[PDB]
Amino acid sequence: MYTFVVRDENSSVYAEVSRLLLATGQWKRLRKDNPRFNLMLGERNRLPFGRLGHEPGLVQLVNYYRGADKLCRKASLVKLIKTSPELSESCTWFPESYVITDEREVFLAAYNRRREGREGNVWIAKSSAGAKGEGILISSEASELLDFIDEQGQVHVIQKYLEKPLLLEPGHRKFDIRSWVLVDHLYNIYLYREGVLREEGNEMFFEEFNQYLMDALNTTLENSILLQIKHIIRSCLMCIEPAISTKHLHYQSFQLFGFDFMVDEELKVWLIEVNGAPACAQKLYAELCQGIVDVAISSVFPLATSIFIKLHH
Amino acid sequence: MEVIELNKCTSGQSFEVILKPPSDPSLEEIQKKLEAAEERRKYQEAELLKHLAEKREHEREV
Amino acid sequence: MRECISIHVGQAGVQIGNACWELYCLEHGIQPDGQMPSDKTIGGGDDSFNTFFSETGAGKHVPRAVFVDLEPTVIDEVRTGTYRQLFHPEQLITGKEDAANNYARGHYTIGKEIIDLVLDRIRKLADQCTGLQGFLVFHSFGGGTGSGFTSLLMERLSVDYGKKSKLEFSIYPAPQVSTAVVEPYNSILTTHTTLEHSDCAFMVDNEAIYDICRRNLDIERPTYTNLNRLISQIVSSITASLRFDGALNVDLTEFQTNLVPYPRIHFPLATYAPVISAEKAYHEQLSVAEITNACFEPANQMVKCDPRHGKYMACCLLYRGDVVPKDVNAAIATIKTKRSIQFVDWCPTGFKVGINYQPPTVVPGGDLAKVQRAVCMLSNTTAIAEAWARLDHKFDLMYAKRAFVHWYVGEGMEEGEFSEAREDMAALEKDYEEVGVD
Amino acid sequence: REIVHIQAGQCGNQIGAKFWEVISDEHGIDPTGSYHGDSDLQLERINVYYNEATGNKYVPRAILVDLEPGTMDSVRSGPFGQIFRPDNFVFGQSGAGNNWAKGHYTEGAELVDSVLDVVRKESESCDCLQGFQLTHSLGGGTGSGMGTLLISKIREEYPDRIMNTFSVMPSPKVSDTVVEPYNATLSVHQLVENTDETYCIDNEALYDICFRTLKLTTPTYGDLNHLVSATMSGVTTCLRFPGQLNADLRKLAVNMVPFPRLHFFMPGFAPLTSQYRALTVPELTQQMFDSKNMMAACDPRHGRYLTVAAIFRGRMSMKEVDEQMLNVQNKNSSYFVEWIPNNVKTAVCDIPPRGLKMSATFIGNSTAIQELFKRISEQFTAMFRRKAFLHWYTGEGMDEMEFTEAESNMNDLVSEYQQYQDAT
Ligand SMILES: O=C(Cc1ccc(-c2ccc(OCCN3CCN(C(=O)CC4CC4)CC3)cc2)cn1)NCc1ccccc1
Ligand SMILES: Nc1nc2c(ncn2[C@@H]2O[C@H](COP(=O)(O)OP(=O)(O)OP(=O)(O)O)[C@@H](O)[C@H]2O)c(=O)[nH]1
Ligand SMILES: Nc1nc2c(ncn2[C@@H]2O[C@H](COP(=O)(O)OP(=O)(O)O)[C@@H](O)[C@H]2O)c(=O)[nH]1
Ligand SMILES: [Ca+2]
Ligand SMILES: [Ca+2]
Ligand SMILES: [Ca+2]
Ligand SMILES: [Ca+2]
Ligand SMILES: [Mg+2]
Ligand SMILES: [Mg+2]
Ligand SMILES: [Mg+2]
Repeated sequence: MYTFVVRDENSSVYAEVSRLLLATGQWKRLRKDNPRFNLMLGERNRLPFGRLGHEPGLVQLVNYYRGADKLCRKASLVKLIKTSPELSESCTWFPESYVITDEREVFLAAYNRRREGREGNVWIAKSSAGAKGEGILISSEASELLDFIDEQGQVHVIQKYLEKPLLLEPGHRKFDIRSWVLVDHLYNIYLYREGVLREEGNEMFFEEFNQYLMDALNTTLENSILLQIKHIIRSCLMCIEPAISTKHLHYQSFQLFGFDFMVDEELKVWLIEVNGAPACAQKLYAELCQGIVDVAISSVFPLATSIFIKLHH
Repeated sequence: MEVIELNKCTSGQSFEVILKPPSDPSLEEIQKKLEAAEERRKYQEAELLKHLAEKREHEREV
Repeated sequence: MRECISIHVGQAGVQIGNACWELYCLEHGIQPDGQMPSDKTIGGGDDSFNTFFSETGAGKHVPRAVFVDLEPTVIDEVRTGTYRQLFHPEQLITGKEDAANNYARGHYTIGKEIIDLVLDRIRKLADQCTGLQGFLVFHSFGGGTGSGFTSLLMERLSVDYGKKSKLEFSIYPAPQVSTAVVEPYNSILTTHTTLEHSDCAFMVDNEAIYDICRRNLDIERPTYTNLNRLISQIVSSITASLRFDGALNVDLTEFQTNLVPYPRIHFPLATYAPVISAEKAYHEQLSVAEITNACFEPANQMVKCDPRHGKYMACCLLYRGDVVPKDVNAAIATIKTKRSIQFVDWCPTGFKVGINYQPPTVVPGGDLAKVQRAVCMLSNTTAIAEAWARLDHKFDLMYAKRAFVHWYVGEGMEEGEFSEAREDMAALEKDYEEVGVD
Repeated sequence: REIVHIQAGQCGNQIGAKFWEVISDEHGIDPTGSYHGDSDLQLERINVYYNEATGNKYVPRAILVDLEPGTMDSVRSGPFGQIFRPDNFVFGQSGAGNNWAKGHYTEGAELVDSVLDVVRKESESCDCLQGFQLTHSLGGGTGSGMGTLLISKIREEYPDRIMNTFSVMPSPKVSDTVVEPYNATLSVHQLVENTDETYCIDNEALYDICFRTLKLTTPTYGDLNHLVSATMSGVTTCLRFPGQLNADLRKLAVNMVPFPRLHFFMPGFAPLTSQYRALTVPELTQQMFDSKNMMAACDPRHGRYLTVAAIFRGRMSMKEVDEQMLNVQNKNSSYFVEWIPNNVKTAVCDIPPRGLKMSATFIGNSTAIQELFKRISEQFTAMFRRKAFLHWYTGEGMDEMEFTEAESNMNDLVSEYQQYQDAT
């Protein structure tokens, strides 16, 4: 049968994955450092990608894409969106962002321009090292931000704040959407058909959001939002495929991604960020993890409907 | 993307293509270490043979 | 004409040299008896092919080669083989018992008592050289001879020939193909003690060659002959500039100049295409664009790594066969528009290109088919450091328990050498990292 | 690369005679020393164990040693009696009385120089000797004591040559005398100091195999020696036949022994014989790693494999072999240490043994070999705590101190194995 290792005890998603793998009766969990494995549920920092695929007679799969941090870190994401021709110099779905190769002058120029226009200047300062709540600093005065920017250790990025977001009006509520995307070894892009809006736990599933759109705005989740969401997912993942694809490599990669979007009042979807090690909604761990096993793992190590929208390309 | 320094000849040709510009120990010490390794070997062997000599002393004693 | 001396050390070195000189003779039209009918230069000549062969008064073309092993069956096969009379006895130097996969045995214990003879036999060849460029050293990282004695010979060739380039052709150890388990030790030790004496080293991972032979020659059980003939295909494509008319890499110094800006990082990744089975009934012959593109698939690299994660320092494309510059340039444009090729900010983002019109020569009855064009790409990319990492890791796993160390200490070595060499390897690893990532 | 063979004592000589019978058959040499085989693969590596004699007869490079003439009378009379060089029968007349002291200190010392003379005259005619192999038991007096003394002397004279042994461990289930744990305990210490590799052949395992598996209700020493000779042929296969790797005794030992004292191997063989069914590669590998196929009476799952070598023999698909090996490992990978990367190696010999179309020989350096030494130790202590039977040894000049030292060194050896069984 197949063997696998778990080098990240903190992964709830892959904790469930390993549990179910063991329950199938055809998978053997080795010790963290055993090299004779078929699958690695690897760590999040310095995953030894260089030591994979050199094990005689073992097909080795791992749950991470080398180079995917270019998309999962806001500084890197901004650089990729600005530079890569695949994404426009200013594509219509990413906020005006500046990482402070240093663009202090350019963000100062545009912020003076919006200063004199007198009709939009709310920005946001954040870093890829925000401590699960700490680090964010929204400010109408960007002098405040820049001053403290330099009064901070690591690099920061300044995005244009969503002044006029969509509001779940039975409460005048701001929200963001989380979508889960699996990329398998073939680089098929599978979108998880169930997202969440961040009611119990401040969590609203898609059926309720869809019914709300139908009743209030006479629209549907699909048409108003999900087409844009699929477009952005496809754009982002197709942009970096040449850099990260393991199609002709000695080891293979799959990865779960968490895409954070928010929606303005005109029902236009914006990309907030991409998270490479996402958590999951409590009620859907059982379904999503089973889908991961079916599509990303058993696809490579076969045994003896779909919960996924295949974002073809 | 410019081609550069092209040299040809009856048995081939060579050139360069540019797509963007930019932005010892002495013998004495070898010897005086090989010999140190050899003397370490000799010490190990001497201790071995002296251990054997001890056992032969013991055999005669028995 | 600027002569070069080839030194094959150990079993891997000797057998790969057998392959290389067979291929060289076929390419230059030299028969197993040393006669070169096309050489109208009876008794001498300044021809480029004379860089690797000397000429006798009777029209014999004798390699400027030295074969050395600590046990003689490997070289006995040479002495009794097809090219037995290609060589003359003094070039074939052998001992009685070998280093038993022990770096200490080959470097210290037995090496000390054959080194003077080997260097004398080498000087006897250097004396036949109006001007000597240096040496091409072939050896394995894994064997006791190919590591220990090779490092000794390099250390003291630096002393005796201090103004002369030394290039390495090193076989990187692969568990699938090997009989040993202690090769991380020998590789780390020999690399540490030889690094300051090797100007440019071309590593070949037995894993990569094995899988290449399996996939593209359709050979489930490749022999050392298969891997060695492929290795000489690469080696010949590398040394053709020295053995043939041209303007690129005509000097052993030029290899460093074009590929090694940093002396410590002198391990260029080699990629080669196409490799096509001779059992293929008919094959759709591949274009300049298809082979140049193949030069960027890791499945064709002599070491399995990902150049995408890492930066280039230099690149040479060496074509043999029906190739013209404009096709090469077209292909380069296409590939740049579709592949991740990032150079360091302080090296031109360009390619040095060389072309021999003579198509690749392949051994009759071998497993490689004739092709009207082939290419070998030599790229100094930091991604090759992966191969170091792997090896280092293996080292760390065994040395943490001092497993097998007593075999080395028993021959005079100290654990201090183990740890000194490993720290040199750590320094080299983050030297690659510093040049490599942001 | 010449090897010198030495067989000492009753068990040693009997097992050595069987080994020479087997490999002489494999190499095509008849009892007269004349070659009558049908392939040059039989001869390319024949100088390893045979000298070329006048008329190009082949004579084993074997020295036969005993302190009494009985077993060597039988050997010189047996199937291949007349092939051994007459000068190489070196015997005394008294015996050793199953007493380690008599073989090592009194009766043996009177003859060890005579034996070393023949050892020397065989070594001089060696182009390049790679080492020695000894066959002997540890439970008697001649094999046990005198062979360890010979090993010490050989190390003195040939300090830089490989010394390997096929050593038969005593077991109560098949026992000649009660003092066997004493002799064994004293011999093992010697081996720990003075052998590069010792293949531990446990008569307990041989008896259990001949009874439970071959279904032989009353096994004789011949039935166990059949298995022992099969294993000995398997172990030495890579040196005796030309298709194989290029490794002398020293290289194989270098790659199989990670620590000097822990060089006691568990032999194994498959299939077990005493049939016509073509045995498959998967079955060969499974049986080969099965404890019921192993010559040391230890459970490999109670320990961990430091290194493993397997020699398959016969016409088979190396792809299938190497898939099945990778199966048996990657499957049960908790019994291989993770600090010795790629510690399992496999050779395939295109020539099979006789009677069997496919065979596999298993050489495993496992920390489970403890279980043998603790067994012996227990027996040792069970008597030594009452000084029982010590008068047999004190009467030949030995002191209790020596028994205490031998007990301590082996309890240390057990402890060393425990240390490398817990390491991670
Ligand atoms: O040690 C003994 C008994 C003994 C111990 C160990 C070993 C051993 C066996 C296999 C091995 O690896 C072999 C694997 N490779 C084989 C080639 N491969 C290729 O792919 C060829 C390549 C593509 C072209 C696959 C890999 C290493 C060691 C062998 N034998 N000694 C005998 C003795 C004992 C006691 C007294 C006297 C004598
Ligand atoms: N490609 C290739 N590799 C070889 C060949 N022979 C040996 N090797 C490699 O070399 C390693 C062991 O070193 P060897 O070449 O066998 O022996 P050595 O370097 O001469 O050292 P000694 O055995 O003591 O003489 C193994 O890991 C093999 O992978 C060969 O003919 N071709
Ligand atoms: N495998 C095997 N073991 C034997 C044989 N004969 C004796 N033994 C074992 O070895 C011990 C006796 O050793 P012996 O051969 O007499 O050697 P000596 O006593 O030194 O001459 C006993 O404890 C037996 O278990 C034999 O023919 N085959
Ligand atoms: Ca000429
Ligand atoms: Ca130098
Ligand atoms: Ca007497
Ligand atoms: Ca004498
Ligand atoms: Mg994110
Ligand atoms: Mg060798
Ligand atoms: Mg007896």
